[PDB]
Amino acid sequence: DGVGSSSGNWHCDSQWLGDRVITTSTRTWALPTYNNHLYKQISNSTSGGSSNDNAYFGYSTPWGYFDFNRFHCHFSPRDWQRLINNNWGFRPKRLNFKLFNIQVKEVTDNNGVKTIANNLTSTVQVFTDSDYQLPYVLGSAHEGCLPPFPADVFMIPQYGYLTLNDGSQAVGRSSFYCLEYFPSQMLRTGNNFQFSYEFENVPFHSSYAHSQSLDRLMNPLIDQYLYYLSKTINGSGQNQQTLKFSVAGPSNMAVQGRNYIPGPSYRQQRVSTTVTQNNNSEFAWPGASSWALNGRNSLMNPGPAMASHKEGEDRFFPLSGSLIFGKQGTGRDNVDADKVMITNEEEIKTTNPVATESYGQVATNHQSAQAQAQTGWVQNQGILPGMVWQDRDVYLQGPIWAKIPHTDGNFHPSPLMGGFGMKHPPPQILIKNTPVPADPPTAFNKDKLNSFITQYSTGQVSVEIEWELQKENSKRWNPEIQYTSNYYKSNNVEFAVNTEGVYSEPRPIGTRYLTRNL
Amino acid sequence: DGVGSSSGNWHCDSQWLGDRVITTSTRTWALPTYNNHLYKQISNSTSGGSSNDNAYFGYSTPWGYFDFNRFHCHFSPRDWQRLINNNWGFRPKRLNFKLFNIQVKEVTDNNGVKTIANNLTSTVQVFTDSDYQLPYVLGSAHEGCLPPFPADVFMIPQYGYLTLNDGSQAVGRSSFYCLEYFPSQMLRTGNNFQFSYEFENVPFHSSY
Amino acid sequence: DGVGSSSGNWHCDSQWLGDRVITTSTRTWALPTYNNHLYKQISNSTSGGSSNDNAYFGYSTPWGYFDFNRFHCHFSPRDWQRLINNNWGFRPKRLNFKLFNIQVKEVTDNNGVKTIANNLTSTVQVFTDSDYQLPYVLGSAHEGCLPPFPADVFMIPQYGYLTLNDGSQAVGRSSFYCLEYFPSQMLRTGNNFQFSYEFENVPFHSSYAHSQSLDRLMNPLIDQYLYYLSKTINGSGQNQQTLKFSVAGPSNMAVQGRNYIPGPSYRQQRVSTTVTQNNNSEFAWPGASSWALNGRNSLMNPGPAMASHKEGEDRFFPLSGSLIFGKQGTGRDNVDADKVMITNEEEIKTTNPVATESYGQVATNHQSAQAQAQTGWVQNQGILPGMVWQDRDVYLQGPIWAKIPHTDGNFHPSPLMGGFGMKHPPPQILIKNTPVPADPPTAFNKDKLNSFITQYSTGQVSVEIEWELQKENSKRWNPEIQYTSNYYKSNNVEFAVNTEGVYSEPRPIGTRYLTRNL
Amino acid sequence: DGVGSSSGNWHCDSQWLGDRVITTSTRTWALPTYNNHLYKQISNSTSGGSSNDNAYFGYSTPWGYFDFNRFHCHFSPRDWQRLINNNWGFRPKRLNFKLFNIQV
Repeated sequence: DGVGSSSGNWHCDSQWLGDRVITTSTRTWALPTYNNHLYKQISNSTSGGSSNDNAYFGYSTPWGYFDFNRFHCHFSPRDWQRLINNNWGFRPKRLNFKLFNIQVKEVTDNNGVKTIANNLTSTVQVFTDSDYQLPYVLGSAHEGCLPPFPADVFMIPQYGYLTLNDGSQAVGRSSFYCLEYFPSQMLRTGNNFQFSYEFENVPFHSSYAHSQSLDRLMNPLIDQYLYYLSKTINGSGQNQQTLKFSVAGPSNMAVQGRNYIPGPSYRQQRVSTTVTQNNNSEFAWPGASSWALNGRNSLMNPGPAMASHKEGEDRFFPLSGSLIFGKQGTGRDNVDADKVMITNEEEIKTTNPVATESYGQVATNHQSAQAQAQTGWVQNQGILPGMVWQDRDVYLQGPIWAKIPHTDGNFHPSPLMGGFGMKHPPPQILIKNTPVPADPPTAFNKDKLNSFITQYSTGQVSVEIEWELQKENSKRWNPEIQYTSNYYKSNNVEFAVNTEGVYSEPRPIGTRYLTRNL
Repeated sequence: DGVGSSSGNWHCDSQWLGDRVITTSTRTWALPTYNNHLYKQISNSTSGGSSNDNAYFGYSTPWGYFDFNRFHCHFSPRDWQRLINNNWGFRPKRLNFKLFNIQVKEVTDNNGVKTIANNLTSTVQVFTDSDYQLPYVLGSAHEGCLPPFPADVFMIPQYGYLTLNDGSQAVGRSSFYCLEYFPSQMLRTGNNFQFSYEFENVPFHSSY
Repeated sequence: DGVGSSSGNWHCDSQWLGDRVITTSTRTWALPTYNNHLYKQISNSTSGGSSNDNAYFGYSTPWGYFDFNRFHCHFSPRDWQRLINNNWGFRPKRLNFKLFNIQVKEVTDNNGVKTIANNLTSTVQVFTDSDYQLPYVLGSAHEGCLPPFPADVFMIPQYGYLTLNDGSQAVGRSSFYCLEYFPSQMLRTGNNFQFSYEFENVPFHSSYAHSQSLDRLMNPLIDQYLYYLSKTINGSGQNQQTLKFSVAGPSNMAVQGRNYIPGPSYRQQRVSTTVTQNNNSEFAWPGASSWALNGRNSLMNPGPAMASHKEGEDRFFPLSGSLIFGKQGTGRDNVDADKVMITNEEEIKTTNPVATESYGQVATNHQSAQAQAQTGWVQNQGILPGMVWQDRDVYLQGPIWAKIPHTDGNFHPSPLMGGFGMKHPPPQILIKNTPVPADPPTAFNKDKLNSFITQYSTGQVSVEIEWELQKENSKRWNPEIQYTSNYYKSNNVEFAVNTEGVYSEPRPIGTRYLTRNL
Repeated sequence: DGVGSSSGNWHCDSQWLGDRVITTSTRTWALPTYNNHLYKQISNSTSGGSSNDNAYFGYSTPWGYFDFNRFHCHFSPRDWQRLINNNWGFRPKRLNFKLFNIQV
């Protein structure tokens, strides 16, 4: 309508229906003017770089975009607690999104002084990519999420997209997407933007951690009917040889036959949190587990979902397996371990192998009267038939979805970092304030106008997700293990604002506190 | 309507139907104030010139005009490639044109400093020549086309028109067109201007 | 149906309705097997050649085609006479075409002896090009027309098509058309093939030769009202100068003003039929009029329609202007003039300039008291506004139509050789007997079969054209000039078969014997 | 019907509809007589062979068969070019097959 009347009402709540959670999250935002309204190429040769591994070629755009894919945007910790206590699984269904109360402002620097005066004529243009024709940048869990605590006011991240490269030089396939093609609603003060979305069917993310390990599914009372080869040697001395078979039973359980086998494993170097126990050598880059592509050596950061510490040893975690988050106010580089929250997967320990430990032991050479049996270790094991694995736990800070790259084939496309892999995620939402030129010269000139009015805009965003649920049916007798707040007097409340206003999150929150049978 | 609501949505795309190409191209623009709102005569005797061959007499006007007649305005090279690979000939049919989101601004120089403050009262007037009563300046492929790459912001070319001459002096047939006669929609912030067109039948340009 | 019953009745007649001529012409034919069922490239480097001018690159195909575009196919001379006596103009309308009574035969050479035995299983495949996707070879008036005299049995010409070239080497645009793509009715003995056609509207070809010259349209009795400059010099001696204007009138007629001007001219060298009058030098190639393209020097064979001999001089004709035909039994190379029928255009002498003579005289330098007037000759003159020309006469032997090459633009596309230029001629009709392999080897082999049964086919063709007419309305009082047969006792009848059976045509036949006003 | 009339018309073309390609390919063929109308066994011991890796046992039949599964059968290169320039993906749907004009 007009400048006077408001475009939309601030609405932020999480309401709990019988089996669904409608979480609105509405936070105010500010969009600067990037690159002076230019497109540029970002190839490392612009700024330094020594390596082939980090060689990258890509374009930077003025457009900003909204990255909300983290959870902490949509769930107040108390409500999160309410989710992961009472529910085995949850899935999104719909996504509603609203921009409103856009207001544009204009900075004027005269001499050593700035003056911010509202601009009613200016516009701000927004569009969503429905058909995924653009690159998808939201998958890597970049910084710039909606702030956890709505009282904050955040900057919108700039948007740029990498393409093919050789060294710092671009191959003829290198795409250039001018973000301008797509029809983009021009918004002025007093216009709101909204759209709806339907998440495609995704398997419910399991929040239940298994209540009985895979290696023991058996019945401790009753024998099987099978015979493992128990004793080859009939006794000490020469030419003592026999085949003695014996029932696999509760006496020796590890040898029984089992219908299934644990999930795949890809080795990770073991790093102890204690200082003195690790080796006194630089092993971070050289010893790490890295998958190589096209001559690029890329870390195998967060790979197959696999447990980290063997029971009773919490001192060490894998070098590059576990997802690591920073505490509030964590420095940028060379941060000590104390200031950093290292995640830990104990919940998956039952059905998946240890990251730091081998997947098993396989024989190599045919035994013979002359030649002894020899068994080599298995460092990596792909999928086998009848193998069972479980996907990585999905943390409150960690991302929600990621786009499954459109390709001939893929296997079990659950993103390694976590969450719900999809063929058609919720679209990107891109916003740029339209450039307004400073006064041109009167005499005509060929060149484009490089002189613009320093400008930025401000508004709200409303991201309303409807989470489907699955409710706990279990008959478990004994009281559950659950999630609590440490009760001993603490100087500050966890998950609550500090004295000077800095909001902070004390520790990561795993998804799986419930137990369930295999 | 009013200052708050937007006049029109940015729409730039090229969509390919069975046998047609609808190419929208939408780029932002800036129009200065030419000649301090005056008409003048441009005859070479104003500025130098040594020759009879270059002798020219004509008027300069404040009015700006949109010269889009180049192709690179309407076709993204990748889409152009798609055109001239798969097709022997192509012809225009319709032309739709829209101005929107006009906003006027006002420069104030006090001492050694400029201040640009929005002006809500001011107007901007636009008209199209339907009957071709004016000279036609778009034919010579002058500079000032819409920029190839929409992220650019361009200046509108000034409009002036030559007439008969002898040396630097004008013959009695020399026409003077005051561009003001024609009815011209007065636009203020929050008004949009649009019209439609039908290209007359033209032989398909051979791309083969 | 079947082998026994006949496919179609021989029908050859020309019947005259009120204003139309339906001429059926049905002649039997024989199609050999070309290139052993292969495609090949014909580039001059295959066989010799010394020149850039004759450099040609093109493909030869097995397919044969029917070239009927000459007139003598469709008109018995007596009927032709009936046409060009009584009619000012004529145009085709419809074309009906029929193949029938196809019979395939098989040659077997045993030892020094051949045996021709009918083959009932074999096929012969025919198709027409409706969409003109192939090259159009019928335009150049190639030999291989249906014979004039239906008792003859003729061979079908082979089909091959030139493309772009540089020297003997092909440029990347060089097209290769496998004639096989197009759907082609497979015919076996006892199948007939037929289709219909509609000629697009073409201007009536004028058979009338004008009864009053262009230079004199005036009224010999009455003056005009104009003044040409009659006398510049007031008399002998110095400083005698005046401007004396006088009416242009019957006294001096050549100076009157005229609304129109004769058609364009492109000079042709004059060659006298008498031996001794021509120069004693080789001038055939060097002195000829040739338009050059892409460095090729191409003769300007049959160019703009322009008269040949100035009245009262029949001794010489242009070097490469006039269409020249050979008498029956004319040798291939270095034939003397007597054995060759040289065409002559006297009918167009009124409205078009002489080929051997300049188009006019134009001044060059500004006259002055000091400098005399000077006038250079005009060798070539393009079209000017208000210019009138008339197209070349269309001989009984000469072609009917030619395809106007599909292009951005063309001007008055009446083919220089003659007849009716069209955007969509009557389509080409291509016929090839399908290859039948000789027995293969039993053991499998990769290569294609190169061993085929020598084979050929035979049948009839029926080309039924409907010619529209325009009838003579003239009020001329005196008896017309007309076409006759020389009555003095001749050893053989003209246009009739010789003693040993050789059919012959004594002299060309022009189209225009009628007179009409401008 | 009978010997005289033809069984079917040679039809070879590739026509491009809005989103489909109907490619007819029609080529003449010749079928010899294999194995003098016998079945035989082809085991390597028939003809030489030194190896366990190449050991093979199988039957040879008189029957011939049509192997068209290659692409170059169904696409004229110019038409192939037209396919892989303008299109991300393509899939077959129907297959029609015709023998005609058999002559022994």
